[PDB]
Amino acid sequence: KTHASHIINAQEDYKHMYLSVQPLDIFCWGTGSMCELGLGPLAKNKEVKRPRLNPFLPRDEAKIISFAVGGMHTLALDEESNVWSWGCNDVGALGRDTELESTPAKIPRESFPPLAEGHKVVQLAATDNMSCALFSNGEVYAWGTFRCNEGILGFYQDKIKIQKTPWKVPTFSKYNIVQLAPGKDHILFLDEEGMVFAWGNGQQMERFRLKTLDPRPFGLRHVKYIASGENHCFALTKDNKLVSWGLNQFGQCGVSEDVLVTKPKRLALPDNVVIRSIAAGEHHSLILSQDGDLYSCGRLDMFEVGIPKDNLPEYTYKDVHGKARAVPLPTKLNNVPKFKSVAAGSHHSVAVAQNGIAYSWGFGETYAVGLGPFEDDTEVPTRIKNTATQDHNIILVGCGGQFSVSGGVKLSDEDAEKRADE
Amino acid sequence: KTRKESYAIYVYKVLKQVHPDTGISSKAMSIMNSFVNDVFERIAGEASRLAHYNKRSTITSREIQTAVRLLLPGELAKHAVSEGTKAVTKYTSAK
Amino acid sequence: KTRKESYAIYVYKVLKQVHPDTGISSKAMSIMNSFVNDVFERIAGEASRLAHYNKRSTITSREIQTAVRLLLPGELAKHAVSEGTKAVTKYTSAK
Amino acid sequence: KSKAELQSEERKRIDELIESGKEEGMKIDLIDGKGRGVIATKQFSRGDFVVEYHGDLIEITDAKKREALYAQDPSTGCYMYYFQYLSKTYCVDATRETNRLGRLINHSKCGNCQTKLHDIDGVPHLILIASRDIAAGEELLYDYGDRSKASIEAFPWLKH
Amino acid sequence: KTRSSRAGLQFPVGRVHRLLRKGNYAERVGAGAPVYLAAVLEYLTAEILELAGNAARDNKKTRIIPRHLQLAVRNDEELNKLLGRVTIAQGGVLPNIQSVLLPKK
Amino acid sequence: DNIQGITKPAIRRLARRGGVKRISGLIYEETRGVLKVFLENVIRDAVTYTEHAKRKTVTAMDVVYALKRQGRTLYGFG
Amino acid sequence: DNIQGITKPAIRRLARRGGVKRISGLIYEETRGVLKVFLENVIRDAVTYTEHAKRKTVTAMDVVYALKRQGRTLYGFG
Amino acid sequence: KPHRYRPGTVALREIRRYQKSTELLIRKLPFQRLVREIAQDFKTDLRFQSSAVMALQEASEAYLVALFEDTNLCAIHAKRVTIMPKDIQLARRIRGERA
DNA sequence: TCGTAGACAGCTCTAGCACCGCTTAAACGCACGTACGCGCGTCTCCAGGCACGTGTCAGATATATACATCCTG
DNA sequence: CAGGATGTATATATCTGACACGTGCCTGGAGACCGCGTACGTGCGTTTAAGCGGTGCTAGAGCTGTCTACGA
DNA sequence: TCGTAGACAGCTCTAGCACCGCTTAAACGCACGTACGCGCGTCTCCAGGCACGTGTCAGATATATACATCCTG
DNA sequence: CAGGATGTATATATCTGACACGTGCCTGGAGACCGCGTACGTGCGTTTAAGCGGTGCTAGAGCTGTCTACGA
Repeated sequence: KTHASHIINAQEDYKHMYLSVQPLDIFCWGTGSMCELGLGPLAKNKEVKRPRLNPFLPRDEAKIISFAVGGMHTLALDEESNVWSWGCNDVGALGRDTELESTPAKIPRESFPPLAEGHKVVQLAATDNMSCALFSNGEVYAWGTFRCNEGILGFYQDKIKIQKTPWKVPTFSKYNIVQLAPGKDHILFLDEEGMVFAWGNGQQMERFRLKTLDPRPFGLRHVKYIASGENHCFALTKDNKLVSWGLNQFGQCGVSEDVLVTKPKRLALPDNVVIRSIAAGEHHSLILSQDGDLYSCGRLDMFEVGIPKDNLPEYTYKDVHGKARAVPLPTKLNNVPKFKSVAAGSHHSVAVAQNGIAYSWGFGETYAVGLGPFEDDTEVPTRIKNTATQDHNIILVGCGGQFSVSGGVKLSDEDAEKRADE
Repeated sequence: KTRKESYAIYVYKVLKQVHPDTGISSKAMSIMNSFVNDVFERIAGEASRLAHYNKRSTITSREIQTAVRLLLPGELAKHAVSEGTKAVTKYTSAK
Repeated sequence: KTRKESYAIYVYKVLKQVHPDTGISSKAMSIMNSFVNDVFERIAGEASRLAHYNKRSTITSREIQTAVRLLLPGELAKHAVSEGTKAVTKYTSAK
Repeated sequence: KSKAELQSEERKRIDELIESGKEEGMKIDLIDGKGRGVIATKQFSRGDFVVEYHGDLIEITDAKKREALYAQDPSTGCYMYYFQYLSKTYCVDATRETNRLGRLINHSKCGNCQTKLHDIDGVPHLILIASRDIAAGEELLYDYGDRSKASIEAFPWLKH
Repeated sequence: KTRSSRAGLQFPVGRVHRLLRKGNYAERVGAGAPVYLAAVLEYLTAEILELAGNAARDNKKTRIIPRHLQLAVRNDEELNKLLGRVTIAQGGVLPNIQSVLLPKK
Repeated sequence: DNIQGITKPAIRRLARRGGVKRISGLIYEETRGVLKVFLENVIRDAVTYTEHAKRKTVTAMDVVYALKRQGRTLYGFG
Repeated sequence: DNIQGITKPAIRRLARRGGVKRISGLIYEETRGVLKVFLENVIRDAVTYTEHAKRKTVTAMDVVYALKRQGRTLYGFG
Repeated sequence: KPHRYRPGTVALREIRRYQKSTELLIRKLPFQRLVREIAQDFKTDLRFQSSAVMALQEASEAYLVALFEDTNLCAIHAKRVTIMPKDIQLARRIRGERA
């Protein structure tokens, strides 16, 4: 038992930031042009200035426990469990045969045979056109096919290109893989030992003529959280380290006082802190503390960072003789609520407060923010409280390209009668 | 102690980009210097002669690549021919 | 008309000493220039490199012969090695 | 599917047919003024593999030799098939009487089968593929190739 | 400013511009000549390395042996030529046995 | 046709030039593939050598110097 | 003895290194003559290369550079 | 009948085995003799680096590996499985070491 | 003429040579038999690069499993 | 037709040393200008010596400063 | 900074390309059969060197000997 | 066992053109600093096109003078 005294991250230890207790009724937002919002074949059902709740996916008829955000891929896994699929089935992103592509349907149980052998899905992973499911037994499922830097189709190096049919992935690292890390075509698992593995491209270690898609490691030491955005990676060693190695075009790793990453460096934590969670996008990165105060860095051109003009940091990028360019320094601001967890996209930051209160600080021109008809960008966060989910206590936040996957359940007296405060 | 200007460091550095962990041997980490040796050499003479059999007393890129193409094998050539192109365009686009 | 400095004359002259009548061909009287070509060449580089792998920035006889020995085949080498020796001693003994 | 994926699937089906030696949807019948002829018992689509021209493989005169002895005895029919398999005359002499059907296929310039070289890891294999949709009952035919003046003088059916 | 910084290839392309001059390849040698060469050299150094990197992982754990390195160069049909007049030390043969050598019954 | 160009009474000719006692059946066009091969290997580097000086008319010395580099330096023209 | 030095379980060893299925009787010391030959060809030019710089201790790089010139450039040391 | 392996299987593994190792397959001390031997006929009273020494083995060791390799075809291509004397020679001519 | 590489006496010290008993791997010898051969450019500023020192993880190591594989009654 | 004797693929504890990264340093790089028959394989016993290191001796490679004859 | 090689438009003229009927050497086709595959640094002075022109002897040429050599009744 | 049909070694007349030597010229070099069986050979008839030259058209190699951007 040499491998026993070695594992430093557990499945249970990552249960907080994925699955929940009560079967929550889901929701949607933004322009789902690729039938991604999950509102049928209707052209009228595509547009959405503000929030909603699912007709084909009720809270008690589907039992939606675990979700999965993404650009043209929005899937889910119940406690049963199930394999709900709402995405652009072009690169095999649905994971089935199906328009019915915009009709949320559970993928059959015969597809994955660990559900026919005592096991359940820990989390649902969704890249730009990728899919994979870290099963509890140890083996990892798969689906879809990643879009390359040049721009072409590949699944498992050269033995598979488009993986529409969902299949298990073979042995990669003996220690069972704990969590996942989506974003871009850049899937980045984490072993039981703490061996930051990596499949797809991860372009922003380096190579040519394929043969890299299918692997595998390496880098890092013993990372507990692997937290991937689109073209920005995030890692943290069990020895309380903070790293981020990716395409730092607009300081998306926060390891540069000046405005790509060679070998992981990132964070300078003063005094003490514990990062509860983190997530990012193409030019918009964020990690939150255990106390409550946030710590995000990104660009300041698309309004990805929520710090509207007046609240502009000293260590921030500019143009030659123009407007503010970027914010590569962390900070959670002062005028900001008790954020519990987080979710991110291209530049549409769907946050989540301690009272379940939504606050969309990003580019809401395609109504990803979800604050009615307004073409401008959300320069700071936006307290959302409409007819459907004003009272309803929010659970699992989400974001993709032009979307923001809402959800939860209707609240009781314990909400209004306790949080009547104003 | 005369300074042995070995590709050791440089040979090591380019390893990291391709592969981070690890990883070499002493015998091989010499073998690398003799892959850098034979190329730097073989390349320079299909560069040198090129200049003589095209009458120009200065080895430009004009030659270096022409050899490079003429010296590297089929698919590899176009690759490094591309990577030169790149390092050619970046060298020109500097401050 | 750029002047083609061909060994033709010189190639002809050395024929006379060895054999007076006659006697060559056009195709061959080129073949001779390409025996003078490959030697003058091959010789210069085991001369050139010699200097590099014995660190001296000037090709003396020191090298030229060392190559000459190292480059010519067995009995022939000692012969031309002798004929050099000769043309070495006569060059020094001039006015 | 791409052009490469369809060619690989077409090659894997042709390799399995050459390995098994299956000659299904084909039966021998006595054609009027041609000795033995091959006729279809089932409908063969355009591009479908019919049957391999099976026999004894060998070099250039390594088939044109039993020629100089098979001219010494006229009864044994001309069943040699020469071909250029990668710069070198590689053939398949089917003079010996066997149960294979490719050697009994008759000649026609506008028939319903074309002869092609099918390589399988270095070893050449003459295969007969349907040029058009072959109807059930109709005779399988292919262009023999020998349009020479000496051969056409002895048997005039080679022309048509 | 380092020229290798500028052009963006690792293996010092000032040592290429300076090896060239006093290497006696020719009289003159343009700035790019070292550069394009440097990048010729490194697109090799790299294309080479990783073949080992993938292979050395495969057989061994992390670090490349010599007989790993050449265990690569034999197998890449392109390099197989490049390093077809060479003799990489400690290599040994990428194994093969003739068809008329293995068992038969 | 081109490869048909290297015709039997010439392969043979070329082969009797090394005392070939008898050419076998297949052996003949094998020479065409080879002579192709050899042609191929060569003309390419040579044209490539014409390229590196921008000649649309390919030189003889280009053929030669390339015929050298390959490894069988021919003498005469050059 | 020297040529006796290259001994049977080593010729063989060296020969199994190319999949030699069976070494015949005569074949063995033929390797000694060859390995002599090869040794011979080499050490000579090499020593000759030590000579042209006056070293009484023969360099490794001398072996190498000579091991190059011959035609089988070895890599590693050099 | 004690335990035994039919003639061929053993040395076939010898291939498996010897084709696996990067282990210079002919004794060092022995070659240093042969090494120093051919020295004499070159230049009497000489020294050589132990480093250098190895290479000399290395190459001719390697040289031999492939020239025995190439030699395998020489009898493979002669209706033979077992490599005799001529076989070794034939290869020398196709290399042009002699002819 | 004249800048300077080469000759060369002088000197530090790496590294090649001879030593030499000993555990033992390996070369050697031999009997049995069956697969197999064989016949039928220049002055100046300075940081990139290398020699030096130092800590440890990749890998050599070894007892110890389990495993694929070859072969006669 | 098949189960048991060989020895190869595989697993994991454990010490060792070379890979790898830090540092003062100094010079090179930067900047402005089918069948008879015997030969060779397989396996075990006898025996030679390779490999091991421990180490003292010093040849001779390597570096330096000086004088001066070589060659552009 | 600055000496100058390289870019480049401009221009002489060698030499490569397409033409095209015709004597005929040669590629092609085929029948017979037997040997053989196959299985059993710089300024200056100047003459050495090259492009050009011109006469003829080495050699290609061809009718015509004599000769060595291969093969069946 | 041997003399006669093939075609190669050999001899000598005879025209042709490339080898070879003279000349004005100009730049580079010198000077001072065993047996079944079929594949391929041999030889003669049919037939394709290579080789021949006669020659007009002009692509494009080769050379020159000028302006200027390259690299030591």
